[PDB]
Amino acid sequence: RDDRRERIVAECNAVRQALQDLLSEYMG
Amino acid sequence: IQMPVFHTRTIESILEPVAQQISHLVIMHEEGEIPDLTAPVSAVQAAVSNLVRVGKETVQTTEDQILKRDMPPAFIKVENACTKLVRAAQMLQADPYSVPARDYLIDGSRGILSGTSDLLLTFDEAEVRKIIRVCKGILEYLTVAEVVETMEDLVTYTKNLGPGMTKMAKMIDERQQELTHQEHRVMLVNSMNTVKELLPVLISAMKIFVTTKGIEEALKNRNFTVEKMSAEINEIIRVLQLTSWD
Repeated sequence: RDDRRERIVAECNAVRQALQDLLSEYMG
Repeated sequence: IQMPVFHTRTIESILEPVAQQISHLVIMHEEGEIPDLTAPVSAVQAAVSNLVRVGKETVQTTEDQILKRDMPPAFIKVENACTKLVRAAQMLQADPYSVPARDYLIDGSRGILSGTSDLLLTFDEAEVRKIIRVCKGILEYLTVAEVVETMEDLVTYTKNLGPGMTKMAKMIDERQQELTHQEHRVMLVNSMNTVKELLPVLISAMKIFVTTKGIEEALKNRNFTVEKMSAEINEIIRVLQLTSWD
């Protein structure tokens, strides 16, 4: 419906995912 | 001093796990005490690059001039954050015991969080402005109800006001379900319920006024209904803009 919103939310989630992976690798 | 609750459930779902993991990292730093972080940092750079790209496309193709002004500094913030993450990884290859590298991993993480938050909020404020413009459209069209003198005017009026109301109700209902503040959800729902229950009252009131033209009673009942609906809509406009210092 609101594809502009969906695209932004998806990109931010991808940023969340990569950051969490980074921090998890460091923290073990 | 405590970090505020995120503004909507969407933003909360995206950022809360990040905010928590960082807090954990900070606690580790202040308390106790390592693979090559070059690849996962590159993955973050890639993700941030894609986000900024989509953000720029959103900026260039939007008609919200405020959104054009407020969003781009979020791009700078997250890109700057990535820089610290790159430096941290480089430092750690040289020295796994590097303290500045640890401070960089924390600052860079917080920078990404703070910047992603800014970008999400600034877009959320734009989404709200669309709802408000619709609400103010209703207000403007409620004032022209005092112009309806003939039955055919009334038919034309209702056909124009009707879909405007239905759209507004759908937006407010979708918006209230996103709020992380319960009192705001209640005020929105209560106000919208009152507006919807006054709509048939308003239509019937001016139907009587048109046909009767005991016009004095019908005249004032119409006006009082308008100003009451307007009062409720204005209340909605305020709650929509609430970030509580109010």
